[PDB]
Amino acid sequence: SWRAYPFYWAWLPQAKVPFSQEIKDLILPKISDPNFVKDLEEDLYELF
Amino acid sequence: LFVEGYKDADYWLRRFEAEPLPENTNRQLLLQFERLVVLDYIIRNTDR
Amino acid sequence: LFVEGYKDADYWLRRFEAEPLPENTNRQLLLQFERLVVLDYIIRNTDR
Ligand SMILES: Nc1ncnc2c1ncn2[C@@H]1O[C@H](COP(=O)(O)OP(=O)(O)O)[C@@H](O)[C@H]1O
Ligand SMILES: Nc1ncnc2c1ncn2[C@@H]1O[C@H](COP(=O)(O)OP(=O)(O)O)[C@@H](O)[C@H]1O
Repeated sequence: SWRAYPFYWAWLPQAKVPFSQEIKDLILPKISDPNFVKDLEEDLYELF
Repeated sequence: LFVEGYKDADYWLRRFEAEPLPENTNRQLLLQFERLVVLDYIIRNTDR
Repeated sequence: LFVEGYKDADYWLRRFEAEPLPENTNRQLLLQFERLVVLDYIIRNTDR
């Protein structure tokens, strides 16, 4: 159920603000890069 | 001097109530707003 | 690692509703808040 485990911060007024340029710049280069994502799964596997 | 492309402040303020602004722009709005406040207070505007 | 002098998020959140932050601090808070959104979303926290 989509109701089951909410992200509680989603109800805060702060959660209504469009994402900044700062976060787009820090995150998009990384998570839109298939290599980066694959390294991540690697690092996680290694730990798990 | 006539200025071009503005709307009544309330038109936008209620639109910024549904869509909040990106934080950077919002910071800019507030910076401008403070200047409005300073002006109207020193001249003790009667009709704002 | 232990970190010093933090508080429950909603201790401060409730206080910021009462007495709002200066805009520069508030921008800072949002910048941080976004990093929490990214983190919680990617790992899909079930308990935040
Ligand atoms: N400097 C300006 N630049 C652009 N638009 C203006 C300017 N001054 C007034 N307006 C617009 O034209 C109208 C002029 O009315 P206002 O300045 O309130 O005087 P009055 O109410 O005496 O007509 C307003 O509705 C406003 O939207
Ligand atoms: N690294 C840390 N630095 C400071 N305080 C912490 C840290 N980790 C946990 N705490 C505090 O100690 C309490 C217990 O920690 P934790 O086990 O992470 O939370 P919970 O009690 O919800 O399981 C929390 O309420 C939190 O405020």
